[PDB]
Amino acid sequence: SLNRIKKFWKEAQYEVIEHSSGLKLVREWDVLEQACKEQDCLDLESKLTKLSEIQVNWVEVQFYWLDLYGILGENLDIQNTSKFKSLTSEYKMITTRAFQFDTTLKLTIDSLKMIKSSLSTFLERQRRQFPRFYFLGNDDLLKIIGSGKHHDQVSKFMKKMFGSIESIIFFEDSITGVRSVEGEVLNLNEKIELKDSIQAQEWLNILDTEIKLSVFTQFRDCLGQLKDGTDIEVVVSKYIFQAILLSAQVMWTELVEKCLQTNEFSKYWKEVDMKIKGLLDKLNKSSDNVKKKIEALLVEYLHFNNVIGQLKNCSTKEEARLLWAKVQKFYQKNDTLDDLNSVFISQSGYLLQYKFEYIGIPERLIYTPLLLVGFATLTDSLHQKYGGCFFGPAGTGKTETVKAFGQNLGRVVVVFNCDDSFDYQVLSRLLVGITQIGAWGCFDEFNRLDEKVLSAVSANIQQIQNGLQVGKSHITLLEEETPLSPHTAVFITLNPGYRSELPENLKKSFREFSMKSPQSGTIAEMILQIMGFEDSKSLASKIVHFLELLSSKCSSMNHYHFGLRTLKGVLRNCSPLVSEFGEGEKTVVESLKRVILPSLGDTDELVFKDELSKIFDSSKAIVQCLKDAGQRSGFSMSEEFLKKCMQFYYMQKTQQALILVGKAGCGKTATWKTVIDAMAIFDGHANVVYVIDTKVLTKESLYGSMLKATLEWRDGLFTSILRRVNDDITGTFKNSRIWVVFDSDLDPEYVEAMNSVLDDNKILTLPNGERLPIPPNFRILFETDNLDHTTPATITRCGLLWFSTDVCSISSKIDHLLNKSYEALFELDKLKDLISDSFDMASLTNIFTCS
Amino acid sequence: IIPLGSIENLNYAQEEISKSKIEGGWILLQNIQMSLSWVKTYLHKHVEEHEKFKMFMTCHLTGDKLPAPLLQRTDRVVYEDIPGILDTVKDLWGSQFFISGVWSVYCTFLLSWFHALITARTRLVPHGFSKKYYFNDCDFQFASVYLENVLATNSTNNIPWAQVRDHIATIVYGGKIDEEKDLEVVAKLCAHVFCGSDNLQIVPGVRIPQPLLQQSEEEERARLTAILSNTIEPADSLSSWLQLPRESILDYERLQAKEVASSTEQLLQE
Ligand SMILES: Nc1ncnc2c1ncn2[C@@H]1O[C@H](COP(=O)(O)OP(=O)(O)OP(=O)(O)O)[C@@H](O)[C@H]1O
Ligand SMILES: Nc1ncnc2c1ncn2[C@@H]1O[C@H](COP(=O)(O)OP(=O)(O)O)[C@@H](O)[C@H]1O
Repeated sequence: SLNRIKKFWKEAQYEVIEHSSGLKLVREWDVLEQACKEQDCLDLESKLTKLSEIQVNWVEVQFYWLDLYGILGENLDIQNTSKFKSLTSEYKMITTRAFQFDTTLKLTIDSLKMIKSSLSTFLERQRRQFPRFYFLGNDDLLKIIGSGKHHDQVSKFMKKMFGSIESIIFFEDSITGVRSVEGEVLNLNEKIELKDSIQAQEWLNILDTEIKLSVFTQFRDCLGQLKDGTDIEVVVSKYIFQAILLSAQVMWTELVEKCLQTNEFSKYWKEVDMKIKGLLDKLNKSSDNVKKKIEALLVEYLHFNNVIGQLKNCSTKEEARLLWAKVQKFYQKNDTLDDLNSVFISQSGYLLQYKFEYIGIPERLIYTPLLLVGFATLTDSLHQKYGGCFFGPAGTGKTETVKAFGQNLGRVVVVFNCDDSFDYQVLSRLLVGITQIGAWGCFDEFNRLDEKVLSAVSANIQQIQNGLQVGKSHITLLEEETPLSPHTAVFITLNPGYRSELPENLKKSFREFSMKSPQSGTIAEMILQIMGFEDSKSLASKIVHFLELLSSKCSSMNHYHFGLRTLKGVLRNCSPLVSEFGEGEKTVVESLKRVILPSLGDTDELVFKDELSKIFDSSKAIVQCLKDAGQRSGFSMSEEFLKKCMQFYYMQKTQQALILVGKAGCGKTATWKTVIDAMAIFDGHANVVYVIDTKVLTKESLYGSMLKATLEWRDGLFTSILRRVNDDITGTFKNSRIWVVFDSDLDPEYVEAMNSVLDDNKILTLPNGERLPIPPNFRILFETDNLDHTTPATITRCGLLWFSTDVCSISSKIDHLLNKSYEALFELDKLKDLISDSFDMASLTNIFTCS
Repeated sequence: IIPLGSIENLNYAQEEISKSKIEGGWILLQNIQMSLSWVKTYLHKHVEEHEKFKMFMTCHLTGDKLPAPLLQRTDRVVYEDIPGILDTVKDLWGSQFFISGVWSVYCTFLLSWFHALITARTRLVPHGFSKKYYFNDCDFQFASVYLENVLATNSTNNIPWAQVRDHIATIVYGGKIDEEKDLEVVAKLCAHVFCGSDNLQIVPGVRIPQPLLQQSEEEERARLTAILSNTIEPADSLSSWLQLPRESILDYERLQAKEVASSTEQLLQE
């Protein structure tokens, strides 16, 4: 044993597995450590300790040298003199060590730890000179610093860095503006000269400061134009949406006060009626970004009209004061010369200041009284330097309400849509970032946390709220004296009993609220109003009542969902069908038949048809192409099969994540195969189909695995398909359709990684860190058997299609299989005829029902 | 008295128990449940010999599960207080001190009575409400701050009683309510209490006149304390002070008798 241990200790060697020069690596650590583990005894103990330290050396040098050979050894502005000399000294020393000393390797550990601490603290200099940097990881921020002269790597990371900016426009390497989510540009008051020797902090600070002063100046001149009597239609196309919104709100509040000091409302009501009618007329002919702009303005002006109409029917002055005080009002400060807080908002006699952060042009939540009460309780909690809270049933409009409040008060709330995937480090980092910036950090599904992370994050948020209440600048957090701007706050949302309430310490410093029932009537009414339909109220009441009776009188299936998200999807899907079917009841009937009909059974379908005929009143080229494609394929068009193919086609036309459910032999594979063939014949695009079974492939094969020892990544089959379709060397995927199918069950563990795909992000989440986009041409399709072990979250974010019965009769199966066998193969004619007359259905159905 | 909570609170608790193990003292760790993980590590490492060392715990029955071995190397006691509406009014009145004229302290007085009435109605689970709510003094603090902020803006005589009533019933005292009947009864009690009429009748016994236009705050506080001391608590307080039917409290007492007798008859089987 001793001889073997001595031979193993004296047999120290390495292997050549690294890339380029690199570092010679060593493997098989367990055997060496076991071999390593009274003067000779203490010498052997010291040798075992040295072997463990060599293992630590190898692990840390792999983890450091991967990033070093990536960025550190080929880039200098991340280490921009002391860091220069430290990096070159450690580089030459460890290169000599790898080319060829226990105290030498201990000093190597010390030097690598010092270099790691130096680079991390350099990152904290980045995150204190500009704390929006603190959203990013270490490697991503290193890449940001390294791309100091390219000036174009910040465009793709711009969404992650701020939260509402997608790209930056450029002009001879001088900044002119930035782009929003829907193509809206945010021009600056003045351009900034990008000097050759600059670092990211200074020009990013002047960038967001000029964003603040730019929206300030645009709001000021829009207010001046509105005070000059300028009409809204000409100013919609001129300035940015944020300034237009703030000017409209300020003008509405001031004018309604100047008309509320007396008792009259008809003049401003008629004026805003003419304004919204003209705004809709301008909407009916504008482009897409202008359509979104006028959409948001018409939402807000519908809110103004609703408030004015409610105020008109007040019986007494005190009723008018009650109803006006509960509505969110906007005020202005014409006395303070500072350009940061000239505008503030007031709700129920409170005071909160605006932030001058760009929100982009998001969809605006329809202003319902429940949303106003939620805004009132949040501003009541925020007046006392407390935190708001929300708990109730799932899908009742909590996170969207928080985002709406952030958009009104003018800050991008960083939504922490948390699940089991998130760890402590990202939550702590984003919480301290929200603390330092002064941007609100909302939590989504706080009950979903594990026990120890929930307790620890509860401790962190308790400490940050305690620091907010006493108003101290410095609060101990994450083992550092992190400064706290007095404008930060924390939010939370809950779904209890599905886990627990808030803990007692958080219950002491929070205000609970419940918003269990969203008012779907007014949301549907105003979404029909903005959609341009002739009868918004009647159609909205009809669709809500129909959905309620459908939910009441259907089967209690787990895959059913008839809440508010489905109705919003219906109304967001109506408009492309509206563009060719016109505006009326017929197009919304067709949309209901297109998105809600395919998810039902058979009794549910007859109930659906009966109710649709009760409350509501009630393409040949694609059908003919599908029939020809199936006839070429050898199938037969039964009415049920052709119908289900039609809903599948009309369903894939809009959505891009379709699942299919049915028993064995139902005919789902044939359905999507013949629809793909019809698509290839009709649209002219080439069609390629990829078949994957998600259960026989493990996760380490479906996506891949990081090597814990070899430090190498292997691309899984799904990931390899994604890379080879994203690169597009042949160029086929530009003019061809890609169709990957999942012909297996639905394992939750195999779809938690798919959750990024099934969301609207169209991105792949990996343990590596690299992200590749999902093209709109990419179509994920599923082929399952039952929905017993699938979460109700995934059935809503993606479409579902149900196969109630067999798509085709028996004789269709005989004919198809006869044709297939003949394809596999004057005698043929008579043999086929005698086979056919031997296949007499009159006795065949009898023998089948007797078998 | 020494509450737990943040890391500073934990260090203060450790220093205080070290001081009482050095020289003695009587320590009450109020609301120790809120720091459950720190309790599970620290108290276990502590207990599982100076003279005159006494310290107490403060947990909740409807809270997180305490460690079983910790409960077996101590002495567990429980305490239920009297539901004295008068007593809790006196306690909340003495807890506070009072600032904007005498309308502010009159509103704080009315708010203390409303909070006491709601807390008294809280205990009766099947009739007063629909579930076991948990009100406390933080809600009273928010309500008082809201009232002061309303009275600071419009100091005129026409006090917007409807606005503060709706804000109390919906946003302040209606935050923890999920269903409709509890919100309805809280709104009804807000209408009864915060009416601000010529003479308010919270209970058939005592009446609270509104302050006039010349009262100073010291003698107004004296007058309100005097009208506080003159009140009497009748034997039917649990049904007459909260506007509940006699049949309702009879139903509550017969359900109490039914559950205790069913428990005893289940005890006698084994
Ligand atoms: N019109 C038709 N005429 C004849 N046979 C048909 C027709 N349509 C579908 N089929 C039959 O459907 C079969 C495939 O059905 P299905 O989609 O259920 O297959 P699958 O992928 O094996 O399904 P599952 O995995 O759910 O068992 C084909 O083998 C074919 O014989
Ligand atoms: N004006 C509105 N009021 C209430 N809900 C809305 C409004 N507009 C949209 N919604 C819907 O509310 C949903 C938000 O649900 P959310 O509170 O996030 O559920 P969960 O918290 O369970 O994720 C969105 O999916 C959206 O469809």
